[PDB]
Amino acid sequence: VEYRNWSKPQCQITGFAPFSKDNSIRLSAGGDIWVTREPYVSCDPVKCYQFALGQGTTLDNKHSNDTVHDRIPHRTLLMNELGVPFHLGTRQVCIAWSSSSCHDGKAWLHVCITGDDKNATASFIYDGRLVDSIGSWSQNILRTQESECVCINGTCTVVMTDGSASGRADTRILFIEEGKIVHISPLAGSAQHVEECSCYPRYPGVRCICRDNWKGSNRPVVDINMEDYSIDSSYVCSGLVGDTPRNDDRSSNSNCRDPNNERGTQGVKGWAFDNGNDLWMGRTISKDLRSGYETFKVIGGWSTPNSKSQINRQVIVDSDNRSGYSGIFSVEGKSCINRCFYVELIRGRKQETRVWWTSNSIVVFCGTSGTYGTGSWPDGANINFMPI
Ligand SMILES: *[C@@H]1O[C@H](CO)[C@@H](O[C@@H]2O[C@H](CO)[C@@H](O[C@@H]3O[C@H](CO[C@H]4O[C@H](CO)[C@@H](O)[C@H](O)[C@@H]4O)[C@@H](O)[C@H](O[C@H]4O[C@H](CO)[C@@H](O)[C@H](O)[C@@H]4O)[C@@H]3O)[C@H](O)[C@H]2NC(C)=O)[C@H](O)[C@H]1NC(C)=O
Ligand SMILES: CC(=O)N[C@H]1[C@H]([C@H](O)[C@H](O)CO)O[C@@H](P(=O)(O)O)C[C@@H]1O
Ligand SMILES: *[C@@H]1O[C@H](CO)[C@@H](O)[C@H](O)[C@H]1NC(C)=O
Ligand SMILES: *[C@@H]1O[C@H](CO)[C@@H](O)[C@H](O)[C@H]1NC(C)=O
Ligand SMILES: *[C@@H]1O[C@H](CO)[C@@H](O)[C@H](O)[C@H]1NC(C)=O
Ligand SMILES: [Ca+2]
Repeated sequence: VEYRNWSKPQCQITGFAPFSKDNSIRLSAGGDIWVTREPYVSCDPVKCYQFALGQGTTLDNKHSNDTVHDRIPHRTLLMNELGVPFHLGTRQVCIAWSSSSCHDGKAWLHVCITGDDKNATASFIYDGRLVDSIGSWSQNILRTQESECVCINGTCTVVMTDGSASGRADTRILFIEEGKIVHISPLAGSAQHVEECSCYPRYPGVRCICRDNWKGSNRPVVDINMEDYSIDSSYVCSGLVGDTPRNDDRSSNSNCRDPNNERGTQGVKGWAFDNGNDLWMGRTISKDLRSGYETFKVIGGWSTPNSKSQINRQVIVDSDNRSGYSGIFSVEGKSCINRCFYVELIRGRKQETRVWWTSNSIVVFCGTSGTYGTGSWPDGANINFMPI
């Protein structure tokens, strides 16, 4: 078994085609299904798995009540083959209320974080064994990607951050080999805030589109040099803009260099990826809430500041249904490396007050160079049938 080096062109894509859906919440009304949030997907070189951070309880369980909280000692990282729902036979891989996993070609890496907010700890579990750990460096909630990491030639990269949510913070990029931290680089370039990065290979580098929870509704970009460990950061050029809350396609901007300061506070994990000068991206259909989800191509949205020439749009979830986080994952084809994405469909507490829990389902698409149609694929549950 050789290490993944991901050195193949990026497949030319025309849009994305449906790929998987787990119908988690619908099943929960008549089955024992894990309560989860912040899910994601990653594939080794043979099959794809679906991860999620559970809430140490099933839905039809009094313990689900008040699962709106993001960090309790009972959250663990669940892992199943893509498509099999989180039922009782699912393996809890580690203790973690924030995580990230990737396969380097020979084994899985799982960075798991738990602990007190002011003094959390992250364990780096590789190939089944705990190989290394690190502690909070800014005593204020050590957090990471919430999506897949990436490895080239045996070296994996995971961007992490400790600090303020809506304030300056400390973002570093750990370089890990076989579970062992072999280098740590600090964020450089012009990105103000970096959280929940959605990274992907780009031989010989890795590129990420993250979340700015402080001053920007445009998304930050983090470029990682696997060779010398140098970092660089910017914001995506597109004037279309992918964070939530955001401005309005009409009155929204991005200069490629700084937080646009337009409805900058708060956000949502998301993705985007480059294609020559164009950019592929997705985002909630609403600008205020996490409702609906669409994807499209912004002609010259990677290279030219403020571009808004959109085309090839697809609605994944209609504007009347809930969505949530979302991220990207790469799969190696025979001749090129393709890009896919999943989208979390949060249901429950916060927006929906009939029930007392909070959970999610998922729907996942992959790029295609072929043809495709139209549709919409939401969570699907009826809050009125649900327990609680
Ligand atoms: C964030 O998380 C880290 C890692 O857990 C915490 O650091 C550890 O803190 C504990 C508690 O202080 C350390 O364990 C204790 O070590 C003491 C000795 O260290 C001092 O004294 C020696 C004397 O030779 C010096 O060499 C050394 O430099 C220190 O000055 C022990 O005395 C402690 O035992 C006593 O206290 C405990 C309660 O604290 C009692 O219950 C015991 O009965 C006993 O009386 C204890 O063993 C530990 O070593 C630290 N880690 C490391 C790597 O050093 C942080 O405290 C935490 N931060 C926050 C904000 O929560
Ligand atoms: C480690 C951690 O707490 N992650 C949480 C993250 C942070 O709150 C923001 O990243 C602020 O920095 O966001 C929430 P969200 O529902 O969007 O509010 C879900 C995550 O559990
Ligand atoms: C990438 O890996 C394959 C085998 O895994 C090898 O044939 C190819 O030459 C490698 N390319 C680089 C740039 O390492
Ligand atoms: C859920 O918890 C709250 C307080 O923790 C309580 O008031 C409420 O009645 C609970 N409801 C159910 C249905 O468990
Ligand atoms: C991966 O390995 C090949 C073969 O050893 C090497 O030439 C290539 O540059 C490596 N790539 C990176 C990004 O280290
Ligand atoms: Ca923001």
